[PDB]
Amino acid sequence: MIHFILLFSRQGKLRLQKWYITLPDKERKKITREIVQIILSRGHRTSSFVDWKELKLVYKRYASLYFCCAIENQDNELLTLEIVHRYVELLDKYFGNVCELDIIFNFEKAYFILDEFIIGGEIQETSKKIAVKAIEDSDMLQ
Amino acid sequence: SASAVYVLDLKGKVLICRNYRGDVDMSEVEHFMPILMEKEEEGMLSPILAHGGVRFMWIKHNNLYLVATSKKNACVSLVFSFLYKVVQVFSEYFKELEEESIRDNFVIIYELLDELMDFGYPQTTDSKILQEYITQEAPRPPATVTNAVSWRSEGIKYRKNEVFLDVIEAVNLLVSANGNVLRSEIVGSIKMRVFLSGMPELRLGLNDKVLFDNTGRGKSKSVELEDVKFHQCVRLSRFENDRTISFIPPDGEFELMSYRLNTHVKPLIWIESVIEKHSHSRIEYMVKAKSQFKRRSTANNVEIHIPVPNDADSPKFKTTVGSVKWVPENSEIVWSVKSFPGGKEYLMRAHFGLPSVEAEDKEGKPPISVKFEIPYFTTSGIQVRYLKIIEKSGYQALPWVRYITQNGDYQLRTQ
Amino acid sequence: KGENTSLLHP
Amino acid sequence: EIFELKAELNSDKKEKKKEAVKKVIASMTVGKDVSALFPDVVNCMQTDNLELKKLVYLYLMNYAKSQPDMAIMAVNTFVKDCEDPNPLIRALAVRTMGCIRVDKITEYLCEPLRKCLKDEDPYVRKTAAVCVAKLHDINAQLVEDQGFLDTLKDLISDSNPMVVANAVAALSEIAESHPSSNLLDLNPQSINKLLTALNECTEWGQIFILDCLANYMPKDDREAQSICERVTPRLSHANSAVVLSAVKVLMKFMEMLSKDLDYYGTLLKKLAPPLVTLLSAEPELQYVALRNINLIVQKRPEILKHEMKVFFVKYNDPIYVKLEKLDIMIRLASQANIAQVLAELREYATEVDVDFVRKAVRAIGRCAIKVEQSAERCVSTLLDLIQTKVNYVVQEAIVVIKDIFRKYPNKYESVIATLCENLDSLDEPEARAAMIWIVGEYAERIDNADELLESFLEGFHDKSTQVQLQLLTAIVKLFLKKPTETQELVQQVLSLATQDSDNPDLRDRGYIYWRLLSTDPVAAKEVVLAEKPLISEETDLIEPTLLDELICYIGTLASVYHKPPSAFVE
Amino acid sequence: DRKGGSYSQAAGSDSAQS
Amino acid sequence: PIRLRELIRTIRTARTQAEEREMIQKECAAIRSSFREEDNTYRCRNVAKLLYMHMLGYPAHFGQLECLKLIASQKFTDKRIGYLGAMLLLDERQDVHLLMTNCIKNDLNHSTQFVQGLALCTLGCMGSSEMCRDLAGEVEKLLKTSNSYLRKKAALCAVHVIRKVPELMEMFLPATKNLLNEKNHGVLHTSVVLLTEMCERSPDMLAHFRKLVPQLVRILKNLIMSGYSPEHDVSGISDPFLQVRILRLLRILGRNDDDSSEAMNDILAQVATNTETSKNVGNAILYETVLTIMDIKSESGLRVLAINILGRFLLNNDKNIRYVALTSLLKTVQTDHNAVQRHRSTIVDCLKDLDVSIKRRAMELSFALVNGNNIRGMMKELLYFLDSCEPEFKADCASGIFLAAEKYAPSKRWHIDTIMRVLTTAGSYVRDDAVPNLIQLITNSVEMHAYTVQRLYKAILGDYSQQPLVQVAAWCIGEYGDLLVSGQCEEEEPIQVTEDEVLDILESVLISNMSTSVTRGYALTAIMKLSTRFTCTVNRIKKVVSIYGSSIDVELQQRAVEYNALFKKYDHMRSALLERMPVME
Repeated sequence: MIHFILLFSRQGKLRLQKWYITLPDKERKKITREIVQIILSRGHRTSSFVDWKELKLVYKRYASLYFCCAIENQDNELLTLEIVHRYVELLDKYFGNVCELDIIFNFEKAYFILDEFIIGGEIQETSKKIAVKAIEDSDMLQ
Repeated sequence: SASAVYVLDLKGKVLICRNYRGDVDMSEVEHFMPILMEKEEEGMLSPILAHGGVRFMWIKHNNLYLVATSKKNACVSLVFSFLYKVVQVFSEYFKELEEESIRDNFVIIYELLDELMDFGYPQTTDSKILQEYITQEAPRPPATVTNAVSWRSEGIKYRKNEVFLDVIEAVNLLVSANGNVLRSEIVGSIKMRVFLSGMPELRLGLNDKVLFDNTGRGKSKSVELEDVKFHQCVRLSRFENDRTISFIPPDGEFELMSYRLNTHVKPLIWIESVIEKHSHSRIEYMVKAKSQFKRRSTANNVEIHIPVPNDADSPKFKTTVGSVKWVPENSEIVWSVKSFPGGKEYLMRAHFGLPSVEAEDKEGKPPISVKFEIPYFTTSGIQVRYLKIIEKSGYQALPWVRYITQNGDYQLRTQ
Repeated sequence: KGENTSLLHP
Repeated sequence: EIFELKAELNSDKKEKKKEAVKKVIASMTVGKDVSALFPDVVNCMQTDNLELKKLVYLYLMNYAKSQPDMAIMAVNTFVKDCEDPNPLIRALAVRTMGCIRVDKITEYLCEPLRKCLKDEDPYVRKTAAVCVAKLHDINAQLVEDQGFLDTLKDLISDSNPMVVANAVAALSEIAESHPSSNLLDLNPQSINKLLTALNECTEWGQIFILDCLANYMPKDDREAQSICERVTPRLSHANSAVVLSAVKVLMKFMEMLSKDLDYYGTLLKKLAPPLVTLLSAEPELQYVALRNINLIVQKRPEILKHEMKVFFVKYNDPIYVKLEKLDIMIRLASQANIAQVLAELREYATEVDVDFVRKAVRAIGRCAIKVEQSAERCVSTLLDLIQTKVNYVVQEAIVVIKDIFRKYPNKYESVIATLCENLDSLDEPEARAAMIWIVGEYAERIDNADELLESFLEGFHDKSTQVQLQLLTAIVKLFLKKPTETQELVQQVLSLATQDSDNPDLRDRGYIYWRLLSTDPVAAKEVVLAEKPLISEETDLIEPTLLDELICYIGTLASVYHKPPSAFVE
Repeated sequence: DRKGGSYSQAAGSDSAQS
Repeated sequence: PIRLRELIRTIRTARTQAEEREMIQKECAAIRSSFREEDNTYRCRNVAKLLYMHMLGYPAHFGQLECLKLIASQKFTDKRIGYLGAMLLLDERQDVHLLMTNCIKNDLNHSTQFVQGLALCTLGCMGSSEMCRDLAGEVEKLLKTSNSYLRKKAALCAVHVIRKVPELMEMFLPATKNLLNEKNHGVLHTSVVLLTEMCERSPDMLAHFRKLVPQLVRILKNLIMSGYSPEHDVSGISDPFLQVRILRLLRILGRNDDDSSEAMNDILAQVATNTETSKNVGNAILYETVLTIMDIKSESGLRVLAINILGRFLLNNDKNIRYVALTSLLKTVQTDHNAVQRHRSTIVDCLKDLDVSIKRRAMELSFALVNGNNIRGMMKELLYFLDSCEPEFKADCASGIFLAAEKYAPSKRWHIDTIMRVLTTAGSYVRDDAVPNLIQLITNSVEMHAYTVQRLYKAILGDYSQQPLVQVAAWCIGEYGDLLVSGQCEEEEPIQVTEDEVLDILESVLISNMSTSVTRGYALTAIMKLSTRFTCTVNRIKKVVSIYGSSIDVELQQRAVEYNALFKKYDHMRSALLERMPVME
């Protein structure tokens, strides 16, 4: 299960955040700042995997904005990367040429998609079209 | 002993750099930003940084920090004075201090930086004098810099000889939450805008307590200034000998003298405020302002800042005179009064809501600050006696001066 | 800018 | 881009040359490595317009160390420009020659420097004085061979007070790096001549003129009296550094003045208003002023004895100034202003800065320790702060109470009952250990000392080494004082710290305590529960040798950091 | 007129002190 | 009611941090004013603005009751906004989620599939220790339904409840029975995840869940055979998440049984060679299969295939592939330890790699691969790595070296020399906690004391700023002063120890400013013990103890006072309690 997911920009600004662990607000902010500093203080050949606080912090950003995750040391590492790629593809398909500008303005849609896709740090739908159809049906309800 | 004077920005980019000694590599500026971020995030941030054996002592400007790298045991006071002089020169030359002029006025900025300091030792700091040798829109340097008088360019001619003075008062009061005033200091400010023909030698004369005692008139209203700081034009020896304030006024507005003495009188405004803040239910602001100043004086633009709750919403104000508005940006009640006659009494009754959920952390009690500014009122009682304007050619001067009384560090501690 | 670029460019 | 810029710079049109120079300057300032085009701009150097000459000189100075080989094509241009009729052009050429960090270029610049040393133009003289110092810093041997020391010495005794100040500053900089051999010191006549031009020096020249006197050591009171009389007018300067320099000079000269004469009293009386004025400087200079006051406070504390109201920290004061304000108040704290200090500390304890709160607590504790007349007031303030129910404030109050009890525990038995139930659940090692030590040493006014130690014995084997040692000491003291209610407690502590305790120091202490208990419990009362001597408080006053040396280094980095100049320079 | 107090003319010296 | 896009543009228009804070406060003032009026029309915009401000770093404590009120509302947009606010700004420690239980129960029986799904997702994301107690009955009701879109949500809610309440797993056993035949991939994945969570929580359901191993094997075989599918097929791999879940379940099942391992042996063998690892999904599947094979009692051929796959992946230039291979090798350290020695060169080379994670994995593999025969050979490599290690890896390397020396040290003399070298080179990197372990190890060894004492004396005179090394040297001096100096009662020939340098060193350490109050205490204890251990320098440490009895430290002052009292009143009884402490494991 993913302990937390944080979408942070290259400049350090965070565009998305979803933590599955009940932590204090000050503690959560400190953890986010430390993760941003570590990711921002990492090269392009770091393997996209960091063992921070006994958590497999996987960083894989496909654009200026980077992506982060917190997976416990009990599952495979490539699974997190595959899940991140699938989520990015689903968001791009739902939005259509998703860029950084649409992420800030359309944060609610991204949060709804993440909730409908991953719940409690675990996956909810393995397919990529069923989740999109469900999201579209929920949005069309008004 | 600065090694390289550089101008940074809010994003860490160095707007402009000017090495003076070259003993420090230009790449050390990159570590200044992470060091400043670490110091600020840990509470150890200071204007004087230190990148190993190189010290980065600089101040924060309006938009960028003027950081000057140094490696040896250079005088920090000298570096601060040079930075202040550079800021003043930039303000005099450029009406705004922002990144818009740094990237647009580099042609004159580089020349000014090169001419001002050589080898880490500044030589010229007068904006008026420097404007005759470095321009953004070059002849030989003026003889004023070479001559002793480097603050009054010779040959200045005007149709009229009018000098405008400004006796600005700064009423600073530090009143504790118990109702007693701890720090009550009034700092005089004699700012004059001299506009005459030639190079007159002004002979300032006031009713100083020391001067009256020396002359034998130590029985009338005499100003007892604990600290008197004359400008560069004022001769220190003349003042030290027999309290003779003789100096050549500059061309323009400048600070000639700045008196600073303690005040033992009652506050001009007495503020009686109460906080009937219910436990997450409501709040009451029984603020009453009593003017202890003379009735003949009116405090123009009275602004008594009352710090209200940060999370307070839906507030109601029941005042008597003056418009009261709550600014969410500042999180306080702005008791704005246009005209406040002396001896007036304004009563206010605030009432605002509070959320049921308590705040996560304490916010503190900011002090209540009043912004009273009553012109034509000299609290210290110091009055200008004479101004000896002497010129070799010979002319009849028409000096002018005005007394302005305002509130300086007049903060009131909250309960 | 660098923000208007697509996350994956597909 | 690069080719187009090179073509524009290699053109015969001045309108394109100026634009190319501006673009090159902007690219270098914009962060573009334009050092590859240094040879191209070398040809377009001898220009009549001063606007392009300055930019070319700046580019060469910024591109001198990068391409020293390509800089060999500028010596002739510099020599030609060193004779221009315009003083500005000559000054710019002299400044550019000294700014070029080229080993093979400074050798040929000796002749232009010698020619411009005796320049009639004061700007030319100042430029030559600066260039001589720059060359000496770059190459001391070359400067010594050129014989510029004699010319620099004669500069101070000439006209042009700005040029004289510049020459004095250059000589001081050269002697600063010199090994003190062949110093440029002057007799009283030179000091009088410098003082004569001191009143005509500029704002920057005043510092240079006053720095020379910082090295001269007066030998007679008459000379010291004259120096003090001449430096007295410097206290009325609008410049903050000038006032600080004058104060430092007066402090240095006071080492030879006689306190019997009235000159010392007049100097002391005329210095407090200067300190008050300097305390109202900019926030950046506030830290420097506080450091200077702290350095001078430990030497002559009788000057600012009555300056206490101005030491109060303002609401908008910076953190670096707020922290120094507490230290200044503690240094100037006395029984006369004890109530004011306590009131200020009470107001400073209601803020939200954890570091500020800790600093205020430490200052209050130091003031209480220094002055025993306000011990009761400090104890009451600490009790009120503890009752304030603040975790950090509670830890600070516990630490302050523990520190006070070790120093003045004779009349500290009236607060043990209040501290008996003061939310002992705090896990701060600095507060829990202090509370345990207070309970062990003050286990007489608390009837439930054994019960309180029971809660702290649950995790004694894994709490901490210092905490475990303090708990063991408290248990031993309780057993020695009252062994009826702590007979089994002592045995349990010995078993837990001797069998289940793997700490070497802790294990040794437990074994020693067990041996003492099993050898002579009666002797343990006179051995363990003995009357310790008076605790020697850590004096905050600096050593007299460092204070005398720190007196000469005033306004520099060695004074702000409170460290010797050789312990911080690299 | 002018806010902050109208400007007033200043004397030349202490005529009562010679 | 300002729009979300307008608020985002206004926030982006702020440049300075103070200006951004002022704009945020200005917006929050209007938001609070609208909330205090009980606004219900533009409540969604206010909720979105508050959520954006909270995400941007502004407090949102006052906006807690509004989210609860909007949760029990009827508008779909308002309900979604309330659910988002509860998921973001609501947590177990908030203490305001207790009232949300009634709203969740009311929305749990809602006919709409979106409101109920949103409520279930919110409950799963913000499950509390008490909310699941009053919501367990409703969760089980939805788990037995035939709604494919709700089956996954019910499984996730049950898994979250089991994680929060491990004692509630008994109510889920009869609900998940006969649920492995779901056609939908999401339902099957949720069922597999729930079964794995139940197996990992308690072992009582392992026997009940071990009977379905043939069904899981058949499902995995069918998924592998059906390699083409429009949905769940990414990069040529069909249902990578389902395959990963199946591999994890197979690894977690039958790890200590032969029937379970034998049943899934054919599937593991087929997947170990019939999988394409060109893409990242294939590499992840291969790594999961290798981990499952290593964690289960598989056949020798499966182990050989896993070893070959790990060796092939170790040479991959991809940083992620190298990290996965290092993690697999570290996991398969105890199991197949003999076959792991073939990658010693790769492990050594990985320490010099430019990847922090790769370097850490290589160091961990080297530490875990240290045996009783390669310890001497690997000691030089470990020392070289520690000497040229990163600042954050020096302490970890020293700790690993100390652990390896204490575990499989070839000899006491070699182990002692290695520990001394680590202490001398570690400096400020050795943790203070290792000091008690080193002291215990020194006390246990009673055969090598003269050489160790001489080495400690030599290494302590040169430097004293190392707190752990200084403490170790002080403890060694206090324990073996009688052996460090032999026959030093009076003046003798010039030797390394003269009975006076040790006292001067101890006094300097006690009075040195580089003391943390722990090394000073050890030095004081050593000085006190040297009164009986050493008799040549007598009546000299008593003056220092008396002078040191007025120290600022309360504990140090008490120790000095006790030492002075013992020296001045119990001179004959001083040696009666200076016996050597017992040595234990």
